[PDB]
Amino acid sequence: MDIHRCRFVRYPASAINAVAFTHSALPVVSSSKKYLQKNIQVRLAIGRANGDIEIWNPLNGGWYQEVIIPGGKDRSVDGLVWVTDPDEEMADGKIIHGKSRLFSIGYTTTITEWDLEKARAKKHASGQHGEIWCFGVQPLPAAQNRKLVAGTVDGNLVLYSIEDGDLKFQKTLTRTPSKKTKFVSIAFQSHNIVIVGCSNSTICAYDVRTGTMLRQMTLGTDLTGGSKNIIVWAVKCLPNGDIVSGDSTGQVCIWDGKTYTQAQRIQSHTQDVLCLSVSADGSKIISGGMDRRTAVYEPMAGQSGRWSKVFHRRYHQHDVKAMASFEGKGMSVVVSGGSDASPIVLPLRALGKEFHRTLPHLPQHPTVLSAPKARYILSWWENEIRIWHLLNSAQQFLPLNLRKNRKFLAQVLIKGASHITSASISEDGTLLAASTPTDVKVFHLDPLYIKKVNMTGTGLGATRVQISPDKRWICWAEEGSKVMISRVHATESADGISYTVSVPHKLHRLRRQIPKHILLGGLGSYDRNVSQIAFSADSRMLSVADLAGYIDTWVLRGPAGERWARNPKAAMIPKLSAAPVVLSFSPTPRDDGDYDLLVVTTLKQLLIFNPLRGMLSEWSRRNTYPKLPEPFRDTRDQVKGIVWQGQRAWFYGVASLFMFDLSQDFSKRKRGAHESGAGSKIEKHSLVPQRIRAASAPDGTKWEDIEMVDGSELQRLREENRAKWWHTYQFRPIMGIVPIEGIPPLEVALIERPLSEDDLPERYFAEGEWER
Amino acid sequence: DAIEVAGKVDDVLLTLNRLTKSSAQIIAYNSKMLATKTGKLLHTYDESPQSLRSVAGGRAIVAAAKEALHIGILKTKKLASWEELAYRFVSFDVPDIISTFDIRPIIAELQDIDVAVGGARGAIYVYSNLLAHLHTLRVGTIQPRKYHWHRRAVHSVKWSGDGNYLISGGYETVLVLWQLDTGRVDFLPHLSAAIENIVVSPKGSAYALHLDDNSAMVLSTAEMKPSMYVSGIQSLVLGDRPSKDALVRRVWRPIDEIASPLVATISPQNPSHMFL
Amino acid sequence: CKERREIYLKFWEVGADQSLELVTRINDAHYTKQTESIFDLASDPTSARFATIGNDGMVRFWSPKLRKRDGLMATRPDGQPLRSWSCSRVVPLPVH
Amino acid sequence: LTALRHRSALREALQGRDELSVINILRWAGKYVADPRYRSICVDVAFHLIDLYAEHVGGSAELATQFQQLLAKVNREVEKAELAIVTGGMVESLMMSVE
Amino acid sequence: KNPKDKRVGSTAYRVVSNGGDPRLAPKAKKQSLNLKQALLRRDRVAKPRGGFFV
Amino acid sequence: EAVRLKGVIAEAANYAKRARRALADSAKGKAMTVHMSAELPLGLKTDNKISTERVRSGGEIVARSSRQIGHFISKRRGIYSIHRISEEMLLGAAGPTVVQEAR
RNA sequence: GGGGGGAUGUCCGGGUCGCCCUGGGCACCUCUCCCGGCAGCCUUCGCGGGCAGCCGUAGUCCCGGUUCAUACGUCGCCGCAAUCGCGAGGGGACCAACGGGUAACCGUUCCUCCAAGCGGUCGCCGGCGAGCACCACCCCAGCCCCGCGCCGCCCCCA
Repeated sequence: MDIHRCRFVRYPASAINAVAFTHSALPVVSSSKKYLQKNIQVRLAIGRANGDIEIWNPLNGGWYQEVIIPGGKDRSVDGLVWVTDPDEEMADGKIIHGKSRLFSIGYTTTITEWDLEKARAKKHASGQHGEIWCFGVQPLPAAQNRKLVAGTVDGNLVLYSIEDGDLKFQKTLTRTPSKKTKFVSIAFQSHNIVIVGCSNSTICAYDVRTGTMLRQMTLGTDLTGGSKNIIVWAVKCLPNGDIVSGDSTGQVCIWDGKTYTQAQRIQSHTQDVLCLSVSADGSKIISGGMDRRTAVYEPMAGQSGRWSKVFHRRYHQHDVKAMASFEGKGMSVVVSGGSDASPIVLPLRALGKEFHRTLPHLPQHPTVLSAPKARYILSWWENEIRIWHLLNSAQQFLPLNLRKNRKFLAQVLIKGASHITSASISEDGTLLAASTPTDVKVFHLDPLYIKKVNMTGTGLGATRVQISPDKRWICWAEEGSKVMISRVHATESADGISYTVSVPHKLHRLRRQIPKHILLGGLGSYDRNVSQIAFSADSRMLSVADLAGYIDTWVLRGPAGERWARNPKAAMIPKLSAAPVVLSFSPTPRDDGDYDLLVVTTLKQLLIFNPLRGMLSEWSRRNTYPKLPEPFRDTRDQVKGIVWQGQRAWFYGVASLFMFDLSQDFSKRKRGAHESGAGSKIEKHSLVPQRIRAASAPDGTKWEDIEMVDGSELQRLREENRAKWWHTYQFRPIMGIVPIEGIPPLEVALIERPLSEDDLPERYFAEGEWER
Repeated sequence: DAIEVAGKVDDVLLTLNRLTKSSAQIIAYNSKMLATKTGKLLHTYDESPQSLRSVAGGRAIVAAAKEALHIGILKTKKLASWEELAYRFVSFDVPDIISTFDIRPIIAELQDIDVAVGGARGAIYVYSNLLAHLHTLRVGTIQPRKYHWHRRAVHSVKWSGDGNYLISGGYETVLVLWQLDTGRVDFLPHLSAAIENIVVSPKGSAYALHLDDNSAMVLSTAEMKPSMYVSGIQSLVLGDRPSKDALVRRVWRPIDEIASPLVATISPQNPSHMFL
Repeated sequence: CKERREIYLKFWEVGADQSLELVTRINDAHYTKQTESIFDLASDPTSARFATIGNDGMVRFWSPKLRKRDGLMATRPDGQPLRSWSCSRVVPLPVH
Repeated sequence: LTALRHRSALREALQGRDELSVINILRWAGKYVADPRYRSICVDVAFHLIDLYAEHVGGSAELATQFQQLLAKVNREVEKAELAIVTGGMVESLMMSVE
Repeated sequence: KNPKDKRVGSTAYRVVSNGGDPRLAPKAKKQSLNLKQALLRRDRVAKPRGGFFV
Repeated sequence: EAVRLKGVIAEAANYAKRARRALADSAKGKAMTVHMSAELPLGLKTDNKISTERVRSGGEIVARSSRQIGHFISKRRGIYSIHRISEEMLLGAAGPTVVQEAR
């Protein structure tokens, strides 16, 4: 197996600015009502300064990146708030969880709410003012009258109305007196009582209902640097009503909230606070400061409200721009996303007691592709699609010539201002396709000369796209859920080959069986958007797989009488336990004419289908999930891609690397542990005492360890019907691995993205707070 | 310790005596128990035992193991008889080697304690609500606050005065006053040598500094001119306690060694004066 | 490091309040192709004279004269002259 | 500089330099290698420079000049070092004729 | 971009335009963003970006 | 002139020694950067192997992690290379053969 | 590192010619004990001693890929006494080195004389003014920066 280590791709990381959990806490239940709290869809949104918003599942410590909505050039995001209704109870006592709406901004005078099914901008709304900087929705105390409150540059609190799928500027509450009073932070003390933190060192407590100014809190001069007027950067309110406010001298103020004044001034960071977060019972305060620092707060026991800075840490590489809490269903975390593009999850209730976890900054979809016949490697971001050629083998080089071995071949631009979702290529690379959520464009290429092959029928734009191996069929995922296909016809002439696309022919997915309270509650029909699309090696059977784990397959009925029919065994093909993170045909043909469909879901669930039979392969009948090797089973790396060999399937997440000889069968991170959702327990260096021993028998001999707390016949038949696997961690930040040609020998492109201080945005220091 | 035997308080002595190198045991004594040379064995613990001290009255004691703390609550109330001196002892690992510690009581009773450990790692952990963390099988989470200044070994952490302030003296020649109600730290930075030992006066008014180069100065608090000075011969010493900072295998390792005669002379025209 | 050593000789006047005041530093009191590590020093019990022996092989005799460049006398503000010591005599030593 | 050698830190002070800075430090050290009142410190810091930045001189020719110009002055400094001791013997050796 | 206005000098003739923000997202005010970055780095200065480079 | 050449050759010799060391570990597979061509790189620097120990604050020493070691290895990987894996490595027997670009 | 072995791949005499070997070249894995450091436990007041010890090299579930830095006490003007420097500008030497041009030579750096003026340091039994306030508040202009409209020029096609 030959490997090319490729760093030279400059995939741009961007600053996370916003982090929004759907819910923050759920009311606790016992294990007997786990089935009650089971179907509550819990998602986590994160927004990036290239206007990227993305939807993640925490997935019980799983952290699967599911959906990416790209935003165009000179478009970004700053604030993010989910809007979750309380649960509706049906006429039979059945429950309907809240339809969750998701709202963001664009550094503008413009709010926009995001539809998640069609996976683009549902709505916009704009009251006339300066630029909206901070916003949140009124909490519950009416039941259906809930409203946005947005603070902006010039001052005027605007009040926006969201009732029954609406988003409209209701009115202006008030504006501040002066013109230099800029608003930066907003949070709600109670139902009617809003708190804004604002530019001239002030914290205004307004009553919203009348719209009056209940009290003006005030802060003093920043006596470290100049620029007198301190800037409250972030405010929240504790669940028992006091107010906490991170500022520009890095202090953290404890305002008694009954009379709206101070009781404590804690010095936390060196540079300025950037975000606060709180436990939902009101017991853990997390401070995040521009000196790439996170600090952690618990009350000084005893006298009232004297909080304390238990400890701090330097977590990220660049500073922590936003962080948000969540606590429930056996999971108690807080996510800090910063400018170094790396969301880190922290264990809220296990802090100092459990290791944090860095997610990959890279998209879960691998975003790299290649034509091995053409030996053309490529990737894409915002609008530029870049292609390199390798021109050469490896064994030829088996040094001085590697510089010319790699080659910046092409970099193509896209008209308009959309950002590119996905792209598909022919195996010889002559044919290219680009999927924006407004348009899809085809490109013919010649060893170079390009031409823009034109698409008809579309104009609404797509998230996924796949070119058939025979280069006859083009299938896209448009509006996420609506997969369409067209034939492409290759017409040869004396100048060469050209290509014409037919009308896009819509094919229809299957009406599954889902309860209507499930269809209404949560996010709604969100999961329907197809995650992945896989052609057969002969392009004779296509399959799709959505976020719900439903898989839908189609066969090709030839006679142009070629037309794709629904596979009748698609009814037999069942829906998974979790999200199908990879799905591909084996290129190796069967002996019965069936295909073999490799499937992995994010719970490290490995399997393979005989789709024409609508049932599993017999090797999959043999090998079960616990039969998997533990290096596969305990990695917590969401497995990013497979590559194929003859009898082997190599797997790569972000970090690790695997291979499996699928012909054969099979014979540290503890498994019995019950944790909060980030990583595995500390073994050496923690501030908590891990062993505490009591002693009776004053001669010391007797001790006590005081604890710390607040298919037998199936495998019989599976063996009555009757290794080579390998793993490593030694390639850490892999964005993408794609095979290339020139148990068979194969070359491959490994492509990594180490994070460099050259890549991240620059640091900033004054004379005072110079680091070490 | 002063403690009531029947209605008569007196001084019990509390020693920590080894039985191996790796372990020791604390034995308490009356005057007359000393006279008969027999003592009450209270707790034998078993990690290279460093220290013991004792709280107001005799309600509790503390002993210092390498990674760990041994805290002793007396069992009964009021100490009716001399023989019912039994202490329910619990132990627990401090995250770093215990260089020193100092207690503070929470009050005719003792309602809780908060005890501060200081470690050669360069850290100062404080423990906040001990008696009710430990009096009640299962107990809740505990977590020291971590206060980190020095790079070298903290020689001595003491609770202050009120109990508002935490003062500290280290190798790096600088006495820190941790604010402990805010986050801040205000400090007397330039001493002639390592701050080796401090104690807080009866009232909060004076500090005593045993400066590691064999001297002592008494300060008043917040005026910081030394109202009192006493120095010694300042020479090179084969020191009995080996070190405070040589516990964790520092890059240059401290060895108590002497490599040269101590260069010195006597003065003609003033024979009372020696230069060294 | 043996090459880059610094060896200073520092001449001090005694303040009878037990104070020390400089009169003269010498930067290379025993020189050969490198600065020579100095072995020892001694005091003439009769007169103000100091004595040095070092790694070069030479013994140097130092004596206090007066800083006086061309007859005028350089004085501290009270008028007291800036006395300065100097290598009065130089002797090489027989080696066998 | 002599303090930043007294405390051993001259390494750490030097290592965080860029191209233009390196050039300026180089031209300075070249400017003052001559005066034997401080040639010790001049040559030591030049040693650290060569040790710490001699890798990218193939990338940047302008410092290579100053690198050469550093060499160039020193080339004329051993001669002054010798030409002294050439006459260095002469002045000492008259002193043995006078007796 | 948008066509600029043609004034007769007395009046103005321009073309309406909203074909820019179709269903994607609104474009930001570059001014407002730089304002935010100013308020972040009020006075303070950047360190050298990377390393040994022209 | 003898002094001149004593200098230049003592340089060359010590460089050659560290270079022999470096090529020994590179053949071993410790995946540092060694020079290929018949000409001296200007900076005679032989990128040393990582000491298994580290100097924390304040002056203390502990063991490096395997993990931080792998971090520094990631640092020392160049821009582009080939990393041929053998069947014996896949068997868990042998080690890799790597060729990095001449940096 | 050494001393050694077992095994990998290799040429030159080679051998019935094959297992490879001896003679020369060897590089590796594995075993061995002596080198260097580490840690525990028993021992003894200590010194020492014993015990079974790891590591000297590479890539991880996550993850120490962390933790960590020295006060206030009062600011400004000018002066002296010692002590050291920069130089505007005017000049020389053309030594060197670099980049061009064969070279002629140019250009840059380097060296150096004199100098208008100018700084810094230690000590002053120098003086001389004020010590929130270089701040609170509002207004008005201004610089730096950044956002957009308008021109000016220049484009090209026309």
